[PDB]
Amino acid sequence: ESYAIYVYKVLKQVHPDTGISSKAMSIMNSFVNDVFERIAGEASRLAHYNKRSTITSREIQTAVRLLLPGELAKHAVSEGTKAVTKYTSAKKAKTRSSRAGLQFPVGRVHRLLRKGNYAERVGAGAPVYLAAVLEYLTAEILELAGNAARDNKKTRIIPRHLQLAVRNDEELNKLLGGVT
Amino acid sequence: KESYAIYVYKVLKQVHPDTGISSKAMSIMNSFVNDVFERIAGEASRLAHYNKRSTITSREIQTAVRLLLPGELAKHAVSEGTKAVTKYTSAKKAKTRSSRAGLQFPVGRVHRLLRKGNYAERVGAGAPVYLAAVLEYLTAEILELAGNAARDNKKTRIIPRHLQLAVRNDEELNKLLGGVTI
Amino acid sequence: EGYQDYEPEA
Amino acid sequence: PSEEGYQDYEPEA
Ligand SMILES: [Cl-]
Ligand SMILES: [Cl-]
Repeated sequence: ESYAIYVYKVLKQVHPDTGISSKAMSIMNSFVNDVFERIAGEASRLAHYNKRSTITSREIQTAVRLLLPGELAKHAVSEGTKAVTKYTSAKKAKTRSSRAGLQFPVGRVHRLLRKGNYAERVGAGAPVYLAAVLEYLTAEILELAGNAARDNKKTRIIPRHLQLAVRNDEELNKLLGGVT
Repeated sequence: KESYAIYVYKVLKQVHPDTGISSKAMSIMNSFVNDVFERIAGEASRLAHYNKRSTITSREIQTAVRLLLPGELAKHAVSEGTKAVTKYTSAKKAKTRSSRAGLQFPVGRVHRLLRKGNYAERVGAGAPVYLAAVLEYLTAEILELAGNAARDNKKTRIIPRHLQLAVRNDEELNKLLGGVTI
Repeated sequence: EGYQDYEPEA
Repeated sequence: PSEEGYQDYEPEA
């Protein structure tokens, strides 16, 4: 699965004038995919303890607290909770983008959770929460990688900028250092 | 052939108050609205026929929308249509006002076009309200994204390539556009 | 009526 | 991974 269009949208928010090379985008895609897979796998395991074979935002949140190190978990939980609150708000938004305040599309995350057969059903809040978590991590990595590119006197993020940015951040290194 | 241009513009000023649109881009917007209208109405006609219903109501419009629109787009469209019909359906009959539906798209015009198309023997008053709301919602989505594409391009007006790019990069809108034409 | 205007582009 | 150089230089500048 390719998140490239959404990675690119997030990049334009955090570093409007910075590009990203094809190989750096591939690494970004692998990071998002790896985090999705591990959150979904933990959430699926957690769902067995409930009476209903359903992935809800509660299992996503618990999975995020297990998987994300240190303050990454605190901020991801804040982002996922805020997105679910906004998405379920009584005042309806007029567009999908305005409903959750996100760049990552809820429907794509929903389809990926359903495709993985993580449970019999996927609750309406779970893909919103997970999309917000993936967006938060993507924004964090791209912010740091774009800083590394600028310090390297480059106008595009290349793989060594991503590798340096992840390695030099203790929490991101724990989360991502095993991704190949 | 029907012109929704006046209503497309009204929606454009809601989502991007300071963004214009060219004449050729408005023609593409108008063709999209007509294409979606025809596809939804055609499926609604089949649904009424197979269910032995002489009147198309919001029920067949809603089912057609669910068969045609994917993902979050379908959820929003159903929410928009259901909300408009509920608001429009006043408890006192013969006191209806189009203004109650809360829309920019013309309920009465959509009713006349549904009647003209001979999709069923009769068309209930809720069907054009629901359909107008869906057409307006899709217009708002496309104009939002196209206007974002124009803004990212440092343009103050939407041109055709902004519309095409906005639809192409939206998985759900791109899927829908592929189903309104043969 | 006062039809709104779009006109050509670049 | 070397922080400098062009051993893996990608096109598009
Ligand atoms: Cl849920
Ligand atoms: Cl009706």
